[PDB]
Amino acid sequence: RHYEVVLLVHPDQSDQVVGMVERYIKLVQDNNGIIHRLEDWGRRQLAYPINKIHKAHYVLFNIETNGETLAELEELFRYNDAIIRSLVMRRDDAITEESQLA
Amino acid sequence: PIVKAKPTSPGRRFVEKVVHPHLYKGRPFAALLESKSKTGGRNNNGRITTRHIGGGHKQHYRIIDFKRTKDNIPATVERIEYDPNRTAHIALLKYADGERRYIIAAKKQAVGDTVMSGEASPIRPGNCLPLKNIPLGTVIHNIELKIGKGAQMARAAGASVQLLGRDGIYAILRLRSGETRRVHVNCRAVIGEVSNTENNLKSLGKAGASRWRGIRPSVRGVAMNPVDHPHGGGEGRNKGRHPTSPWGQKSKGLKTRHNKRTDSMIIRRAKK
Amino acid sequence: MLTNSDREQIIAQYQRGENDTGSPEVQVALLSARINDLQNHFKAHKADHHSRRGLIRMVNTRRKLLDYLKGKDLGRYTTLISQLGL
Amino acid sequence: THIDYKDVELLKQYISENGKIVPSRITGTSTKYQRQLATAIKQARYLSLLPYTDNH
RNA sequence: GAACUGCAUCUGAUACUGUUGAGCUAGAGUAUGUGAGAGGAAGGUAGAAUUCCAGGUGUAGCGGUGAAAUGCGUAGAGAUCUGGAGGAAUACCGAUGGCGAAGGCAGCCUUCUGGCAUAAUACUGACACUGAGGCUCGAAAGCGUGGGUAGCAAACAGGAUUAGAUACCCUGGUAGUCCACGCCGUAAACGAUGUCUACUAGUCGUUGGGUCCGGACUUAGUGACGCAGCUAACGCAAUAAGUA
RNA sequence: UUUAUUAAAAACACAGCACUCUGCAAACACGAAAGUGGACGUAUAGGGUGUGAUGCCUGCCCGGUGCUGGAAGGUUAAUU
Repeated sequence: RHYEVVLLVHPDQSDQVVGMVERYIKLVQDNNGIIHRLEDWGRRQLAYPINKIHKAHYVLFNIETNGETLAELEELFRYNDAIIRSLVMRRDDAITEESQLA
Repeated sequence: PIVKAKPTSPGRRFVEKVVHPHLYKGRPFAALLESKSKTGGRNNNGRITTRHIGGGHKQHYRIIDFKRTKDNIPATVERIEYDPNRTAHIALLKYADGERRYIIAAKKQAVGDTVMSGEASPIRPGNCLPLKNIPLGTVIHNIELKIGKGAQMARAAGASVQLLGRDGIYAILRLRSGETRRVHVNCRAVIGEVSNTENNLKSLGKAGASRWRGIRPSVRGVAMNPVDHPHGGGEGRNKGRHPTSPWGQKSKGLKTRHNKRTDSMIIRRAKK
Repeated sequence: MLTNSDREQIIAQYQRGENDTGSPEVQVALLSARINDLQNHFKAHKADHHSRRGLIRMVNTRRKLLDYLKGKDLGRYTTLISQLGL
Repeated sequence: THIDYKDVELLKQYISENGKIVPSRITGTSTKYQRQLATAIKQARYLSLLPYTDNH
């Protein structure tokens, strides 16, 4: 099952935004999952403030995994507390083309 | 769950018993047991200081680990036992070194799963963590009040606490009393609500069942003579006076808390 | 659900002829597999009446095909229900 | 051809000045693509790529 | 005499019905690919807004009405700014639009899951329709138990209006509305139109497909008209209330 | 269950219901205090009060007296 997950991380943790990305990569790939796309939209300006901040780091990684690793990933996103938003969508196929936001 | 008895006797017509097939049918772990004689509600003067206590079944004390200081050594849940000393179920923990303890069992805690104590523990039911390491909004139980003393709050069956937030070295907890209060962030808590959530759905059925639990009958003040109780007296039924205890303290609405040294720990209470 | 692979496994097991996939045997076997698999869904979702409507229709269709097959050839019907535990 | 929620620059000309979705009787879009556009706009609003209203 | 439409038993016929053997694919289904959808169930989450709590600014009104008054406010309201709590609903999109057997179903995401629509090929070979009883589901209100409780609001309290006003209007306000699990089994539960077939001028929209050359044809819906026909009339008219 | 020894009951208790208190060194109770009971319990717990299985239910009144909250103003102790 292919999933497209967009993470929305605090600007105060943009330095560790890379480390958490590789941690999630390792978790996905250690469960025989595939990581098809990994972009980094950088410090985007929010259209409305989230938790009092106006700028935040966007990272979209189109991964391919199973339900159990998806649950593990979702719990990690819930408990990270550096991620202020997460959008996990399901895709019928795998997307590798460069997105319009990068 | 709750099982009604058939009305095959008038003393059975309203018995609704709490039934748990999944809890141990055998005897408790003998090394964690202490003798405990009944008190009759009498203090060291031999005086009744707490009324309606007496009789009931002999029961041992199960030594409960309320402190959970075997940190970083995993334990497996050997069994879930009935405890006559509380309304919650207890879990026999078997540590990696082989030491066995009893803890309060969480609702989502089954035989076989692994529990952890310390600060680097997963947020799973039965794990004991300092309140600074528990994410906000997690449902917790067995709250420590003084650092290192052991759990005192949210221990009864079904007991849960909302971990609302933080201000400095304090965690803000909403208790099931409708009370929001501060607790030091170094105090510990256990993840999840407490087992035996349907404890309060039970119906004893008959007077003898209350006697089995060591409770003596209760005689209303209005049924006495005035020499026994402020409500005593009267030709026929009559109250006459504002409701009050036998010692003359009013019992409808009058507040009785008097503790200034802890008054700063309490954010607020709820109104309903 | 049932995957394409296990659906084809059931089809192959109950083929009366080559790649028929339409006889009462294969139809009843596929319906039986789908019902036994949907039991898992309806044990966790008891109030799913809109899905239960379709499952009941599956049961009705299997009953119609079993009665038709019994009236057609009784040996085939008694063999099929013995294989499927019905 | 196709429409996604990461086409924010495309979604801008289908959102109003105050963040409201513009109706089909104005834009002229088909029912199917209008449904997809509404879904993508709602997703972008969640991801804070577009504003819900113009006064948050 | 005729009749006694009747019954019985033999004989003959096989068009139809009944019972049977074999075969067929056009009704009904299966496998395979795509597609649309507020279909259902369980979780999570977002943003606007209300209410409340606590502060800053500030001062004499606010609120409400046809006018008023009750109410709130000098113990500092209302307004404005900043924080916090909580519940409920999901603006725009939005559409005689869609999905569902009806009842119904709208933020977004995931998980489980039903039906439908569509192309071609292969397959089964009448497996069909309807259906007394029976069962299932079934708005809202209501009921039981346990939660929750912002807004709204039966009851209720007050203020008006009035001859009166157990109302309409105003200020409040509890059940209920929300959740879980069970009842209840009723609605102008309506298209006041049972289900399923086939056939019968046409014209213009629209939703989901398909095939051709921006159009044309065809499909399953969903609408507006309009012949024949039908109707007491109104009207219905391929989504019949026509012909069976 | 009860008036041992003139009253056994419709009285008391009772399972159940409700209100209210109590965040733990709990409230509450014994005690001069230490020390205790509550309880090696922890708000699904513990105390007080009323009512008394269950079924259907439980209307109106906050003027009085209590209780809860509030503090603008009036009055007000020792002290100075």
